[PDB]
Amino acid sequence: SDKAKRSPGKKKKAVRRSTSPKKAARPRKARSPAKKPKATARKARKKSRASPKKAKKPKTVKAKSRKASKAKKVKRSKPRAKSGARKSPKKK
DNA sequence: CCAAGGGGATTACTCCCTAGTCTCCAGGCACGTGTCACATATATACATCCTGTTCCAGTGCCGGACCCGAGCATCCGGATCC
Repeated sequence: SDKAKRSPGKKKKAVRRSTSPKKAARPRKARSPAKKPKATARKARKKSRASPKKAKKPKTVKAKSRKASKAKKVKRSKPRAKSGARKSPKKK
């Protein structure tokens, strides 16, 4: 009895906690794209058509533009997910 | 080969008798050094005084060992691109 949920279960394809990606897919459904079960960052709502080597530098620019308080909140928040990632698998 | 006694001899202290020479034998002199004298100088037993360093405390500091945590890198977990 370390964790009774184990809903992903891995096998080569899963979703991280199935909730934060769901929390990101909710704006997908609410806004114009209304995508099938795929979930990503915010900038895709502005431009659904994106590509790697190009859809990441604006995130770094935004991080530079924002403040140290926001950066610290970012470092602090998801450590909850760091703690929770060991519950269901129970190990590595 | 020496100790005792055989006779025979010049010396050297000893008598005789005089006399002139260092030495006892005492009333007086003004000296010589062994003792005396007040303190010296000499060697010794106490009380532990007071100083300034030089004999030491408290903590008037915080030196090493072991487990964590900051941000930029690469693996991996995830968007979705032909």
